[PDB]
Amino acid sequence: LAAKEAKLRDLEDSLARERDTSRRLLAEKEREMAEMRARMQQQLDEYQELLDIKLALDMEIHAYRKLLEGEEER
Amino acid sequence: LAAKEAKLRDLEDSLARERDTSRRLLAEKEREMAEMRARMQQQLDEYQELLDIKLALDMEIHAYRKLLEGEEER
Repeated sequence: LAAKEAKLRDLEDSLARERDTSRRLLAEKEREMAEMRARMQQQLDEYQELLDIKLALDMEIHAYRKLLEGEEER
Repeated sequence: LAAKEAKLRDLEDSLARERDTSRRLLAEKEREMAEMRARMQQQLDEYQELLDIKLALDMEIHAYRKLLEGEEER
């Protein structure tokens, strides 16, 4: 037990340290991923909102076209 | 060294195992995050593409308005 009960101490220190480092790092990654997933959802919602505006404009242009067709028809 | 050179073996086994588990898990998280960042970029690009279409439609509607104003003006 000359260095055996001494090296076991240095093992448990660095095992505790690795555990701490990897769990804190993982914690950061999950926070960052959840922030990413939230931004992505908001972005899909804003796209859908723009698309609805776009499709309504397409319909207005159809209507103006029809009025113009009546005007110019020979 | 009765159990001291024996428990040091069980320490290095589980330290090697923790290292392996956390590094493979981290690897997955980074792959997943990079996939997320790629989708987010594509999504911002598609939004910008829709917005440009939208703004062109706004201009066409302005133009049709002007034509209609000339038609109806008293």
